[PDB]
Order: sequence, then structure tokens, then C-alpha cells
Amino acid sequence: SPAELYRAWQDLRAERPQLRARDAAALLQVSEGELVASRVGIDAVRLRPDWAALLPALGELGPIMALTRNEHCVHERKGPYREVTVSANGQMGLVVSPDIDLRLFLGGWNAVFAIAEETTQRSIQVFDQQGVAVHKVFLAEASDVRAWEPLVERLRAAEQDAVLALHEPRAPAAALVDAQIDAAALREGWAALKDTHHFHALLKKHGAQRTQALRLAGGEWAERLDNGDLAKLFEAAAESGLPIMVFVGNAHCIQIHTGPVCNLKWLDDWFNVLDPEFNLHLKTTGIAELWRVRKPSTDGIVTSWEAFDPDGELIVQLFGARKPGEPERDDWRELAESFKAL
Repeated sequence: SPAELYRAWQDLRAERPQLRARDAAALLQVSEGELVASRVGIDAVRLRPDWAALLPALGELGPIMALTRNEHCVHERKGPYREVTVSANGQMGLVVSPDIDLRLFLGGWNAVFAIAEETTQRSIQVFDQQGVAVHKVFLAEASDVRAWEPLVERLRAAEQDAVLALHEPRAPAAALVDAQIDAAALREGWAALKDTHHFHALLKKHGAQRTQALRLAGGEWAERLDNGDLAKLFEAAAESGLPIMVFVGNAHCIQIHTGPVCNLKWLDDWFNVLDPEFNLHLKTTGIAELWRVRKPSTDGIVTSWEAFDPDGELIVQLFGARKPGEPERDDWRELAESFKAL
């Protein structure tokens, strides 16, 4: 299998070099993680899933680029991989800094590979239990390359294992129809929210999908916007120099940009941010619904825009820049509210 897979990939690549690994893997009926596994003993080394050792260690690489994405949006942020914190039970990770800013949900993180692609482009690539990408970090020119080999050697997995073991995904708990939701209680809970953290518990408490909750919250809490307006918001934020927060993630990893955005560009269906330390690539046609959301909190009402795909998963979220213990800034609040609801 691994040999044929790697060869089937290269043949596909020769005919269609635009195809990236993720794309190639789909065409070859395998996960990206299995595709990467087939590179082991060619240009990849499998590493131990030792998150508590691995994560702090990436700091020795100096300035890198961190890439986190979902199906429709890719978030690339440059900076040193610091400061890393991993929880007691090793299931939760944090990277906190003005540049690399990450929330890591380690329990689903399955395999990790170090890739030295000759082209030599070096990267650490992490895959989940279904072999879907979680998070990647690429070395740049500014990276300290002398750190690479010792890091790799220290983390080398005992078994090269060029196959990788994949689990079946846990069943999606029953989706309730809108009428089966206690809307009033949902609303009461919404108003009582103290930490934007406690929102997830609220959805679970009422068994509501995230978009479903938005639908039932009511307009003072959540209103649907024209899908096109998200790009216009970036453009409007760019013209003002308003410092914002852009959240992009998947089931296992959330990546954050905090600061202004400058250069915005369209390219077919792609809307992009193209700044020196931050690139964002959003496939706008993946956007099924867009919402302005307002959540009470001990720091005050917090306003955000939330974009979702047709399966109801989050694609990207925008907030105003603020430290913890601070209220959101009126400039952001103004802008976020300035667009007319459907």
C-alpha cells in the first residue's frame, strides 16, 4: 500500500502539479494523513505524539509560519512558536503571543510527521484520528535551521510505520428539529451568559446546533447577514486600520490573528488577506450563512461575525481586538453593527 500510494500520488502530481496534498489525497480516496505517511523513509520522519515535549520544542525553530484551516478557510500566521502551555492531563494546549496565538485540543490529535521536502522545505504536520490535517508549522528563512535535526532526532518514533491507524468517527448525536428546542430557556441562558466560554455548555445544555441556536436566539442576539457582506467588512476594517481578531479552526485547533488588516485581494471565488505576517484565504462560495452575534459577558456585550458552511460548521469568526478584562472597543462595535441584516 504505502509504496503504491506514494507512486500514485507522484503520477497525479506530474499531470496536475497545482494539486496540493489535501486535494491529491481526496482524488486518491485516502486521507491526507495516510498520504503523508507514505512519504516516511522518503522525505518524512514519523514523530512520537508527545505533545508536551513537541509543542514547547517548536520554539527553538525561531520564527515560523503556522497554518490552520478548515474546508473553506486557511489561516497563515508568522512568528515564533511561543509561549506554549500544555495542561496537566496533556489534553489542552495554548500558544499565547501577539503573533502565534493558538488553542490546541490535543485529545483528537493522532499522528505527527516531520517533513524535509527537497524541492529543502521543512515542516511539522499533525493529523487527527480520521487522518484529516489538524495543524502544520513550516520553517521559513528566518527560522533557526540548526534546531531542526536535533528536534527531529529527539522526537523520532520507534516504529517508522508508513501506514497510520485510523478510527471511525463517533456518531453525530441526533439533530433536533427547531421546535424541540426550549427557545425561551435558551434565550434566558443566552442573557445570563457570563463568559463567552460558557456558550458551548449552553448549546449542549439545550441540545442545539450552533446555527440552530442563532436562529432561535432572536434578533437582538443573532441576525443573519447577506453572505457577501463579510468581505466588505474586511475592506471596511482595512480602510480604518481597526485592529480585529480573526478566528479560524477545525475540530482540534483554533488559530487567531489579532491586529489590523491591510491588503485585501479577490481571486476568482477566493477572498484573501495578504499582509507581511498574516495571510488568510477564504473560499467565499463555501459560505452558506453569515451571522452578527451578540453575547453578554462579565466584560460586557461582545459582538462578532460568524460564517458557517452548509453543514453548519464554523468557517471563520471576527471579533474586535480586546484584552481579557476589557470591554470591546466602540469602533469595532460600530463597524460590526453597520451592516444591514436580512
